Amino acid sequence: MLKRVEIFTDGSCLGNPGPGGYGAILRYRGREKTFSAGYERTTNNRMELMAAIVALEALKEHCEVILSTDSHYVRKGITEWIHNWKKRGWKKADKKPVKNVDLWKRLDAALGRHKIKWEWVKGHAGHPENERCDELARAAAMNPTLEDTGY
Repeated sequence: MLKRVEIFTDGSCLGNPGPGGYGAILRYRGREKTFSAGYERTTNNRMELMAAIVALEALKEHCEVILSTDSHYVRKGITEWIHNWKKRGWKKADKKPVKNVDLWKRLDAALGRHKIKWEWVKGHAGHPENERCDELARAAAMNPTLEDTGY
């Protein structure tokens, strides 16, 4: 049996664009590791991606990951858009790079390192870990310390 890990994420900004943060919880054998950081200026969607990136990258080895997140953007990106972005060389109609290509590629790179099983959440209600990520993200966004160089 391969290591089984649970990851919960959430990201948000105060206004959009605006100060933002991400919150993620990694659970393995009952133990829960928390991750959070705030940026001076970014977007809601970039933070949603960042939360998943940071948590996944913390895995030092290949695992079976159960990712739980509430994000229409990430869901649409992973389940539909991404297949077309790759087919089109990550370039949009104006012949410029797809938005957030930097984070999308970083996330794809992280995803490919494990066996992922996405669980799309519709409202944090009934999902305590995700609510915790939401508060973790908001707390970081209110006390930023990083710059989103990619933004």
